[PDB]
Amino acid sequence: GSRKIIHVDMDCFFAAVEMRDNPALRDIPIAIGGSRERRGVISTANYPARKFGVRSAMPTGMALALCPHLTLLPGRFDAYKEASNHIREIFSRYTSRIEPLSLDEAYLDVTDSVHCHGSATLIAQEIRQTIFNELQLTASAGVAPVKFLAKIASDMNKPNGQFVITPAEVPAFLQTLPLAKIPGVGKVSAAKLEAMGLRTCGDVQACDLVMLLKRFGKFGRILWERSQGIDERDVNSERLRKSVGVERTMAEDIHHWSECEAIIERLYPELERRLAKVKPDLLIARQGVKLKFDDFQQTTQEHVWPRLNKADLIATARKTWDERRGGRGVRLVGLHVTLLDP
DNA sequence: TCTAGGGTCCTAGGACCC
DNA sequence: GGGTCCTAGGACCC
Ligand SMILES: Cc1cn([C@H]2C[C@H](O)[C@@H](COP(=O)(O)NP(=O)(O)OP(=O)(O)O)O2)c(=O)[nH]c1=O
Ligand SMILES: [Mg+2]
Ligand SMILES: [Mg+2]
Repeated sequence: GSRKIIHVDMDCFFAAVEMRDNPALRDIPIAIGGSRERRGVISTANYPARKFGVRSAMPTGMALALCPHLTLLPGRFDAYKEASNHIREIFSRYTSRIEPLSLDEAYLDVTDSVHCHGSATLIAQEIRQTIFNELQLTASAGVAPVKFLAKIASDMNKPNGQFVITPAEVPAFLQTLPLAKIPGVGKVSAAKLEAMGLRTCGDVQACDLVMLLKRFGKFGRILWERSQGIDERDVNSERLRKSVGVERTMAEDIHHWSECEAIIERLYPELERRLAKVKPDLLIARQGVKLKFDDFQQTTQEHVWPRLNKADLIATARKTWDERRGGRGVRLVGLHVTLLDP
């Protein structure tokens, strides 16, 4: 009943692709992110950049203060998508039990594989190899009896390495495991738990499930379970995108409806183009808009609607602008579509 | 330094049903 | 009053 789960995760993904395609970027600090002037943030950075403290989700201003000679790149998403498609094709050779989580990551359930004598360690190392062949990119991997441990493990020995967690090692691994390493536990949750002296899975083990459930709910049950090493989430393989969105943050806050409208006129064709790729008839379940104000409060207004329609998006936007702006400047305008049910 | 843009899942009240 | 829809918002991941 104990499974064999692999998590595969490409190293410095976007940056890695950019270094392969331009070796002159190999030993200098580079990052993919928007410019400071455009209120950008770092999508990611190579190891030379990370040495300076540059991290994903860091505002570009801070990144440059930390690393003045940082070479900043706009991003080339078709290339990254090519790499992704390729590595998913590689995954398909060993199993059909594959759950992509993003361009550069995936779960594989190799519990019932005949490859590599059923050795998950060898399957994984062999998948890291041939990804380096064929693509000239490096991957890292985690091997564990369940999903979340495989995910934690893939991070343990990067870059270009893997880490294995056997059932026997699980209790010792968990006792020290800080709750923040658990996928789904972010800064807010971790801070809230750490307030009440809970730092590790060891602490949650000695904790009451009913207080945990009354306080956090479904999430609390999940925390308890993962703290016991319990994670029965199966690898899916049949997951479908549920929504499509296009938003933009402007270099300067806007204060006039005409500006918002102009933005939307530019946003719509991009949304139509991306929706058309999977939905040529543009039929949808809902559509709506998003505004984020200078106080960083964000509002969305969405409604049932049968087909992507620009005029309705503009009217909805105008109602939102007039009713919710409250004299504030607007830093972001967005359009959104909820895909049909099936 | 000054805070993206791509998304998923969960919560919560009211509508609606039964 | 529970189940499920609707809409709005937040936490989290990549
Ligand atoms: C975390 C993060 C990632 N990305 C992009 C760039 C990453 O290359 C790519 C993969 O995410 P990641 O695996 O979390 N970070 P990484 O792959 O670049 O570096 P590594 O996995 O730690 O080696 O997704 C963002 O655009 N914004 C982000 O906040
Ligand atoms: Mg990665
Ligand atoms: Mg990743």
